[PDB]
Amino acid sequence: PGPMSLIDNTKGQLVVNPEALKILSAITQPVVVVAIVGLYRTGKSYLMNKLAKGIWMWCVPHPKKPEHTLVLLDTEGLGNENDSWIFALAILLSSTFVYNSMGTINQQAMDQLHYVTELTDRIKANSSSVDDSADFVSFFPAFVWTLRDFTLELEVDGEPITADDYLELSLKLRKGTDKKSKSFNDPRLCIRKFFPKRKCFVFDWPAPKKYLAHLEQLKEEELNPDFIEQVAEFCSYILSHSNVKTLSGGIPVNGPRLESLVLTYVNAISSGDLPCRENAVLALAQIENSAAVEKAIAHYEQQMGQKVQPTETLQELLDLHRDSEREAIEVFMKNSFKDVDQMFQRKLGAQLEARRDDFCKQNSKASSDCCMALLQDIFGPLEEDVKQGTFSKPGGYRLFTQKLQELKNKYYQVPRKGIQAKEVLKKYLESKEDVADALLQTDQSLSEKEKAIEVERIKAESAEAAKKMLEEIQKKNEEMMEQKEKSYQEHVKQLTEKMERDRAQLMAEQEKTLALKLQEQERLLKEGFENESKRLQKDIWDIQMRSKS
Repeated sequence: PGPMSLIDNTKGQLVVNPEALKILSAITQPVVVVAIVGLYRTGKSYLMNKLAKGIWMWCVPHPKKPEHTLVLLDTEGLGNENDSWIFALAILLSSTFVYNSMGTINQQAMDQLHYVTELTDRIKANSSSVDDSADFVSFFPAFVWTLRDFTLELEVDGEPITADDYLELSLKLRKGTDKKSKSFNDPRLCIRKFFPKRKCFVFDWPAPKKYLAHLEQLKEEELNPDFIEQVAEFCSYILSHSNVKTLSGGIPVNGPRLESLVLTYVNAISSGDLPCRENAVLALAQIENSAAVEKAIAHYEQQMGQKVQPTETLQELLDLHRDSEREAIEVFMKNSFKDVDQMFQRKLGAQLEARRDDFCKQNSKASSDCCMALLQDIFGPLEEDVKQGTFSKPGGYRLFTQKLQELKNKYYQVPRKGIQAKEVLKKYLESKEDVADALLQTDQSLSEKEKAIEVERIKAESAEAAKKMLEEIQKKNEEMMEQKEKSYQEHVKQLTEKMERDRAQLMAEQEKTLALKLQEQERLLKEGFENESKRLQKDIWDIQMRSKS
């Protein structure tokens, strides 16, 4: 598709364009977000086309880094309190921030750039020891100042200078402590302290040989050869050095993830709140973590259905549950981040405990159902024999118990009985104990003492059965407790591993950040301004404090 409005400034309120969000939601690739920012009618659209009243979006396949999408943003109609919001949104959403102005870097150019001086009052890096602005360089985009129709000659004291050199010179501070001297220094300190990279490109008068409404319409033949190269150098750098939009933790931003950031930041502005990186990163965590749970559950559900069949042992079932639980946790860890208070991991753990209960309950009824069919199948012939006096006769109780033992062995010898085999058989026999007693008492071949002895043997036999039944109940409780212990252990094992990997990534980011902080500290001191240099040394120290906690 082509360019379209992403955020519109209608009726003094910043509103998102649902169709633009629709396009982002379909960009599965990581996005390099380059924002061209500047006042109205400064040639911004020309740089947009060469690289390919709100903020407009042009998503295009990245020309030079394959399998990446280039999201070009353009602040339209700057120059209206949302003008500053638009500037701030371009900062938060971009990985490279190209500020575009006409002419040179002078008092007027720095006044037009007053938005950079307001970021401390319009952007929050965190939701809280450390100064908030000290975190901007950890996630701000690369800064590029494009100067159009540049009129100065790049030369100091006879020797040539570069566009980058002109920027460094233009960013040097002037001594004093009065209102003017600070107002002169404030924009330059913001540029030097907020952005991890700074670059500058100048552009001469294009000398357009045809009169057209859009510079894009001119052929290379119809343009100043110098200007052409200054555009080529600019495009080459932006397309080659612009980094993939990333969130703290090395999380590459793509369409849907960028979409979430737009929604969060814009709804914060409309709700009277300040856009906040942390709130936006967590908001995205809520969505992806919620999906991580569902993805882990899905994995678990298919791991079980593939490997579960009435199990011979309860341990067999519990071990398979813990195996699928282990792999399910791996999915959640690999697809989750910023799980505050372990809420989603806990949500997952509870859902997995419940499925264990379900499998155990279904394992029991399945065993019960199966074994109950074997009772009527096997002890059907016996119940019928008794109803018609097959064993109601002298010596009949002896024949009865012997055939009952035969059929009990048949019940034992059937394979694939669940864990309820002994329970269902005991309950059945103990319900048929008055039938056996009748055959005992009516057998005229036994003395009253033998009948009394046989009763006590059956009583003792039932007492032993009740004992072994209790011994099995408790053995299962131990297997249940062990499973509960090991499942909890695996949660701890994988979460600590993730936290170790995440903490390492975070310190690497802090190492890079502080290196840049220190460089601006050395430079600031070498040109005077001991106070400014000290302010960074504290900022560095607070960051070092922050990390040891």
